[PDB]
Formats: sequence, structure tokens, C-alpha cells
Amino acid sequence: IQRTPKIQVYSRHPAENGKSNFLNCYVSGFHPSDIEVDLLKNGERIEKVEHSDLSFSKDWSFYLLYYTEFTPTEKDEYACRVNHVTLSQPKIVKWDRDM
Amino acid sequence: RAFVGKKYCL
Amino acid sequence: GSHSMRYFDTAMSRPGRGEPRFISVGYVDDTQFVRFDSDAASPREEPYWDRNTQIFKTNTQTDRCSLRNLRGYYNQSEAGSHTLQSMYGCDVGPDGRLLRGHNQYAYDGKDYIALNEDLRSWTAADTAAQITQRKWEAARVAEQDRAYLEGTCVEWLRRYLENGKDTLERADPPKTHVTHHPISDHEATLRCWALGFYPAEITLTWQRDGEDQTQDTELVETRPAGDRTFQKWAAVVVPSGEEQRYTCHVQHEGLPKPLTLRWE
Repeated sequence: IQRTPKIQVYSRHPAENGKSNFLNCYVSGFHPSDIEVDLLKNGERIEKVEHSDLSFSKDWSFYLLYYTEFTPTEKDEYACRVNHVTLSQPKIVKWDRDM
Repeated sequence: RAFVGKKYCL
Repeated sequence: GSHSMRYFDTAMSRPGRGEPRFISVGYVDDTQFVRFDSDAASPREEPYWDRNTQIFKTNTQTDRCSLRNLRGYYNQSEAGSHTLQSMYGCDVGPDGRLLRGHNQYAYDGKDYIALNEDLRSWTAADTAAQITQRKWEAARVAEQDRAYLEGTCVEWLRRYLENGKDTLERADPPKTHVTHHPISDHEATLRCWALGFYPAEITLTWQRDGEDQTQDTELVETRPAGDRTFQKWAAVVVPSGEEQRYTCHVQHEGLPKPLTLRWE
């Protein structure tokens, strides 16, 4: 059996336009473990995004944190793009500072 | 002494 | 408070792409203290060394043995990829005494076998896991696992906690606020935030007129911030004008007392 990822996109610190922060994409609840995650800035892949070491919850579902430095602005749009065997096409979740 | 546990083949 | 040391091990076969990858990550509570990855150019990462590295290397070979045996126990072809996961370790109380041990496994996301709380006997999920069970009974494996869990595990956990007492034994309370977003003329979302807390365990609920609103609350999974701390929120949709009937309740080990919050 297979379990589709849960996706949350959010900042490390509360967002303040013009101030340097970290953009996070937290993928969780998935099985099996192969997964492809990109962070996007105005639709384009951010390079050199880091991630945590593969681990899992006590219900055996995997989780990873993907993260990069970013300085938010009013204009720039951020998002997380995830592919997994359970997904017929990549899922895109937009960064909303209220979520 | 070691902090890692030895495993056994299933 | 109470504490745990736990390893989360994943081994994944990949026919045509080399031997199965083995990754082992060790935690004290919600803090990673070690990683070993068989695909790493540099194996082990760290936030005597020799003896621990040798055990991880041998564990790599052991999980590959396991994967080969499991494929046979289920009559599976050599074409597919499969996953073996393991959790092991110990829980202690505030005084350092053993609460309980753990040593269990899942195959392709399904529970397979577990050491019972007695640390002496096994629970097998199916006729395949019964083979493992009989094998481990014949070799007195439970005795070896018990010795690690009651001895080495608890002793290392106590030493790490003491050496790392300024972080591992410090609970950081959540920073809390409530936000308000109209969705229509008739209704608004109230969202109760908890930021900056450690450890990850938290309870965040909404009440209406003092009644829990479990069915009408959207509760996101607790999420890492990347600076050791965690975040969570809980949201409810409320009729316009009725916001003050709703309270957010927050429980966390770092708080001197539980919080009751309202919009403004």
C-alpha cells in the first residue's frame, strides 16, 4: 500500500518584507519513501535547497523538511512542488503567510 | 559502551 | 519530564540500482543526535566513533539480509522495490528509570513483528513474521535485545540528557496569537497559532461556549521550523459577530500555566 504526502509551506520566522528568513516545505505522511520536492520562486526552481535526513512517524509514514534562505517581498511568489508515485502530476502548494 | 544497537536478520 | 532515545531505520531495495540503501537516524526526544546513510560519501553525520560506525555498517548488511529473506517469505519477484523499517530504543521517566523498551519492524508500511513490553516475547503479524519469530526464539534474540534496552540504551540516554541538559531538558513554550480572516459577509476564520516550542508535543483546541469543537476544527500537523522548534495551528469558521464565544486552549510542557486565548 501507498500513502500520499501531506504538504505544508511556511517560514521559519514570522514573515517581514525585506528581512531574511527561511522557506520550508514539510512533506509528511507518505509511503513509500521516494519523493521529489522543489521550492519555487516566481515559478522557477530554487537551487541548492537542503533537506533533513529521512525519518518517519510511529505510524511508519515518512517525513522530510526541505528548506532554503529567502528574503520575502510583497511581489515575489513562493511555492513547493511535490511529486510522488501516488500523484498523477506534480502538486503545487503556494506559500501563504497566514498558513 | 556503543550507543547503537546491533540488529538481527529477519 | 520523561524522555526517549529512538532509532528510526529505513532500508530500501532498488533492483538494477545497486544494493539496498540503509539509513539510520537516532533521536533524543525531538532532537536528532546521529545519522548513518550507506549512500553518504561521508557515512555518519553528527550535530569509540570506530565501534559505533562498525555497528552501523554491520546493521546495513543485516537489513539487506532481512530484505532478501522477506522477499522470499512473501513469494515476491526480484523486480520490485521494497521497504524495511525499524524502530528501537528506550523511554525513561523524570528520575531516569526505565519506563519501557521498543524493538519493532514494518515491511512495505505494514507492521511485521514487535518485541512485546515484557522484552521477552514477540508478536508476529502474519505467517511470514512467524518464521522470523521462530528463528529469533531459537537464537534467543529477545534476551540480547532486552540487555541493550535495559542497560546500554538507558545508560546512554541518562548521560546524553545530563551532558545536554541546557537544551535537551529545556522546554520552550509556544508563542501564541489568534488571527481573523473574513471568508464572506456571514463568516470568518479564527486561527490559533503556536510557534517556537520544544518539544513537539502540544495540545491546541478551540471551544465554542466552553464546548470542544473537534469536528469543526482544522488542525494542521505539527511542523518543524528548522531551529529545533515546532509550529502548529488550529482554525475554526465562525459566524460574524460571534467571535468572542470562541476560546483557543494551549497546553505545553514549557508553559507555567495553560493558556486561554481569544481574538484580540
